Amino acid sequence: AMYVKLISSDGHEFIVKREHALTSGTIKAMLSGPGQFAENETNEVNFREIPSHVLSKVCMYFTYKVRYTNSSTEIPEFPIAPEIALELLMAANFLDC
Amino acid sequence: SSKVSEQLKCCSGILKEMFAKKHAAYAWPFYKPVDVEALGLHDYCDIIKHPMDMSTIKSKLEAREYRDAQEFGADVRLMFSNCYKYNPPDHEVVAMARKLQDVFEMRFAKMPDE
Amino acid sequence: MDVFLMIRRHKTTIFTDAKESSTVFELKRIVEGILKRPPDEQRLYKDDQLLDDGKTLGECGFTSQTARPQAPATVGLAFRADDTFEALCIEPFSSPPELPDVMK
Amino acid sequence: MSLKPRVVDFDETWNKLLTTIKAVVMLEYVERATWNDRFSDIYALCVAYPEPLGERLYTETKIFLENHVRHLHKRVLESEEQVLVMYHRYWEEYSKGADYMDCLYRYLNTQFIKKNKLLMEIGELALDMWRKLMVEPLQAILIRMLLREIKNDRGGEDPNQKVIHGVINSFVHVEQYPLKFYQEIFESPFLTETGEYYKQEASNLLQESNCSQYMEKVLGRLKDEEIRCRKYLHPSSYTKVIHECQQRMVADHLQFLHAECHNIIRQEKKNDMANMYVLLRAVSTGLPHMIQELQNHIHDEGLRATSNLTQENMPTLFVESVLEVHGKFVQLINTVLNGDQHFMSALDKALTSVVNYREPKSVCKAPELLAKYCDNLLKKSAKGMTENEVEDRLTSFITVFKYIDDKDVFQKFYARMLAKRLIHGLSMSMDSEEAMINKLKQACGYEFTSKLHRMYTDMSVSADLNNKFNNFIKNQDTVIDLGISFQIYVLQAGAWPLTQAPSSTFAIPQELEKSVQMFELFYSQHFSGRKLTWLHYLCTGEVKMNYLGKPYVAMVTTYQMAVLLAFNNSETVSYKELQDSTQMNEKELTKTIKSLLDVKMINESSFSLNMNFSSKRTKFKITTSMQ
Amino acid sequence: LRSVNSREPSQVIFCNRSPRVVLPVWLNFDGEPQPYPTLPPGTGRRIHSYRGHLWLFRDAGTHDGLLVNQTELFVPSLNVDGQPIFANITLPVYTLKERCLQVVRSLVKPENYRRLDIVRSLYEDLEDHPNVQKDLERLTQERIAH
Amino acid sequence: KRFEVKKWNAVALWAWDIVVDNCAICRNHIMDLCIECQANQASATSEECTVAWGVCNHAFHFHCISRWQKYGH
Ligand SMILES: Cc1ncsc1-c1ccc(CNC(=O)[C@@H]2C[C@@H](O)CN2C(=O)[C@@H](NC(=O)COCCOCCOCCNC(=O)C[C@@H]2N=C(c3ccc(Cl)cc3)c3c(sc(C)c3C)-n3c(C)nnc32)C(C)(C)C)cc1
Ligand SMILES: [Zn+2]
Ligand SMILES: [Zn+2]
Ligand SMILES: [Zn+2]
Repeated sequence: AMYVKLISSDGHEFIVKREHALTSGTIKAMLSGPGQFAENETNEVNFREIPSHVLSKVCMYFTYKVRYTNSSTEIPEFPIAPEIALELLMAANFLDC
Repeated sequence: SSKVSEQLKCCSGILKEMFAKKHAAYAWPFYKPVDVEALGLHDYCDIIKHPMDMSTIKSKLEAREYRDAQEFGADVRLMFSNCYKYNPPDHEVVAMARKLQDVFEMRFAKMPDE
Repeated sequence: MDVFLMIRRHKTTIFTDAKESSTVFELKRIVEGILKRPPDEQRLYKDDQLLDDGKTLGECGFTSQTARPQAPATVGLAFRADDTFEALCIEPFSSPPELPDVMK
Repeated sequence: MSLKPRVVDFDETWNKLLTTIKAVVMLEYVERATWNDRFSDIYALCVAYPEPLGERLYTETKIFLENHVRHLHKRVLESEEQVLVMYHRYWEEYSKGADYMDCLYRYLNTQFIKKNKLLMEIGELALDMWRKLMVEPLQAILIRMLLREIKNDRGGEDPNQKVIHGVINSFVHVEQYPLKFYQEIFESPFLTETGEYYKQEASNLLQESNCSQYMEKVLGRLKDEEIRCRKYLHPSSYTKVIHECQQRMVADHLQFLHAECHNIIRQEKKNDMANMYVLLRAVSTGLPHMIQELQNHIHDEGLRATSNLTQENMPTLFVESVLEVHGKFVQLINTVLNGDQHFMSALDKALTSVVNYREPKSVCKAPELLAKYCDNLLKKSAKGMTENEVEDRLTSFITVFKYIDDKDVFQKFYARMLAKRLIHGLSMSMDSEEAMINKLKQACGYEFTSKLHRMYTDMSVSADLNNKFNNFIKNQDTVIDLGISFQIYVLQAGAWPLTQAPSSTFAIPQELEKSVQMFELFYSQHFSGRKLTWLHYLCTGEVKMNYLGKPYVAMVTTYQMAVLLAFNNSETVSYKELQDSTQMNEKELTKTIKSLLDVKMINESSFSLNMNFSSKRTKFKITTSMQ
Repeated sequence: LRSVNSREPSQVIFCNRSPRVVLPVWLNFDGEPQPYPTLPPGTGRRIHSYRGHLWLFRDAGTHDGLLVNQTELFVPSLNVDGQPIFANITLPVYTLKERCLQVVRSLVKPENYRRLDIVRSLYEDLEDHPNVQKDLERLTQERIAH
Repeated sequence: KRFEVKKWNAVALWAWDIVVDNCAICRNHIMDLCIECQANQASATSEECTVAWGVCNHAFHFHCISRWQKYGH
């Protein structure tokens, strides 16, 4: 599929890639298990436990990482907001990718 | 013009002998400016107020601004004694500075008059 | 140049690397590629000032010189709705709480 | 969506997760609803609050894996009449369920080992367990089917290549996380079967065919075995199977092969020789007996051929025999067996044995014969060759005589011979001599020709300093006249030998005495090479006497010419008169007197001049004997 | 992590664009690294050092390791051709993970580690982060894998 | 008796002459080599690294003689 349809639980529908994050072998291997195959392959992702602004910032960061993974251009730093640090800590400790 | 001096020729020869790899391995930092702002030595130059080095001696000998080899001896003494007064008497820095000055003198012990 | 964009409309989500010298019409074509809705019925606006497909990424002021690297560039999305273009509607995201009693 | 946290129900979550795992692994395409809900349920289970639910969810997953292994084992155990095909198909089904491995369980991959570790690998362990449940009990059936298929293919039937390949691959492919699985699973039984087959085949063939037939059949069988090993195995053990077959067939029969190899080499059955050489090349002990036999045969053939040499043309016969033998052996060996350096060394040893075979009761004059052969090839009286042909002959002779014993003796003989051939006026080309010397100096080293260099520098130093003195005379004050041209060489005088020390002081004719004296007077200035003794035995010339019956002077040596210049005092002289005039010893005086009397130059011993001397040629020379 | 005591001059100052104050680690006779004066983001620092020295770049006010010239450390070379060169500073693969661990360690003092509305995994597992000897030894652990 | 000819070949020559003068500082044999000059008994090339000065009565060992008449050896 063109995109990877990632949607959290609370209403919205969104698209994000994994190859775009391949530097995130986290993504490369988290799309990395039991057979999930259909003729209309579009990378649909339905989850019920993710924050919305967190997901948007994470998508921006994923684009950054997929542009900078072995890229030699200028790079910015990691932008975060002071509202979700603890949730991010737990989420990372779970993800590690 | 300058009528060449035997002392000046012997000084060029001494600079050559210094150009051997043996001396630069310990006076190589002195073959160029021992920075006063290199390590924060805002007082290093205040203590030693006669900027000089192996390159300083080479320049003062090639430019023909020196009168004789006594000037080279005085400049070497000034530089070495400034280094020593900068360093203490219980150090490898004193050892190296004394080695360099004494070697200069002993090697000068073989140049006759002209 | 790399202009950072992120369009929120209804419950949608899309992102790419937007050319500053390229066309907002190119942005509409990309939106068509991503959504099945060619730029014909698409409608993107920087705030409220309508950015015609001729206005490039720099036509809105968002480029790699000021584009957020840890957060996307603000983008509004309005699509074609039958005989008229439904106005741009983007509601607010989740509500943030305050800090703990010892961490603020 | 932007989903807030939640509390998960273990039982319903496990039911939902299983309802997706079944539809995914079971070779079925399920709804996008389940596709999207699987990961959400997994996350909801892994995100229990305010405590962990790993132990429980992971336990459920492990039970699922064990159930998969056991159920696959049972379903395969239903495979009585289709054991091999069923094993291959079930392995392929599990492999496809894993080849969908780009879907969900990256969290299982990298969120358990790093939760209770730095207890196994998850997907690899699942494959290993599925092998244990079906493969671990069915290894007997799987190996038996593989061996039966291999035997049937060896009998003439068509095997199942893809099924064999996959069934062999999976067991080694069990653990990724290197040769553990496969190198411990198949290599041993495969090599054992190959060794048994090779032993039986070799035992039968050794009596069922001759040497050449056995070698050809063995080469074909080895090619077929390599093909079969490539079809049914990876490159980790193909070498093992090939080497086992080689040890069984081309190794165990080394003694019989060498016993037949004597006749094989003596018969030069190019095909059989190539087969034996190839079969023995990779073997540690295949070379030695054949190499020894071949070298002995070559040396014996060369010696036998050279024994028939004709007395007149001994050097030519030796050169021809050596060239023929070397060419034939080199061509055969290098064409048949990849050019063994051991073969080159054996050829060198055989050639050395042939060349250095000196007959008892005589001294081995091979170096002198070679030097004389080179001199004759360079001779200007033996037509039949060109300059390029001579250069080629010298190039061949260098590589042929590389193994001649008497190096120093050959060098001294050549030096003396060339010294004579240049003293006589026969060296038609110092350049051709220098080409032969170029061969001899590219071969025999620098000291090999330092002597030649000195002798040449002597021909020059004489030439050079004497010419300088003659030029000084040409710029001198007084007049001079010659009447007869001459040439000489006394330079740095230690290059070529004429080593006979003098015995009697020489008194030669004043004719050349004046030339010698003037030469010394002009020459004694500023040079020094040799300061040796007299090497001037080569004195001779001519004079035209208008007082005889007609003017006729023939070649006469220095002693005879000096005696005749003593005849510039009296035509009739006794033996003592000629002896004193010549200053020569008794032997030389007698030889010269006899030669002058018998040569028609003259007619208690007394001698007289000849006034009617004549011969068949008006220009004839009283010969020097040493030639 | 023990610097080479060559005493052979290496005339280089590394252009280090570290957004905080630039006080990287150093080398002692046995390997003791110490902070250094402030080199801010964008400008370079100039000092003559000893040939054979390995050092990298970090955040002067963050204390976390950012790969030395993006590698382990700017490496030791002698003085030949007399040209300037440096092992500059730069982030590792700029990690939101490290960013969040350090952000927790910052918005809560080092004594505020095991106190989330969660269980005691965040502090150690993720925010047991910036330290000089740690960063050095862990980079060396990478280089021991290498 | 008659001989109106000119065409002999003849020879007499060869005048050998060793090195000449007194060359003592360390300066080994003027006609031989120095210690290392002619300590090379497998050699005679002293005769080409020889002992002479010029046309002006000089001589010495080969190397320390050159750097320390006959064109001889
Ligand atoms: C102002 C500033 N702003 C932003 S950064 C900065 C700044 C930058 C550099 C410095 C000074 N440099 C250093 O501290 C360097 C930077 C880094 O490469 C590490 N470092 C060191 O000096 C280290 N040193 C070494 O690896 C070599 O260790 C020998 C320890 O002694 C170093 C100096 O002792 C402390 C102060 N004393 C001096 O500098 C005396 C000086 N020493 C020396 C000297 C020092 C060491 C050696 Cl091996 C030989 C000679 C000296 C000279 S002239 C000259 C060219 C030199 C190098 N000299 C003479 C003559 N007399 N006194 C001197 C360290 C941390 C162990 C002290 C100060 C401030
Ligand atoms: Zn002497
Ligand atoms: Zn020498
Ligand atoms: Zn004189």
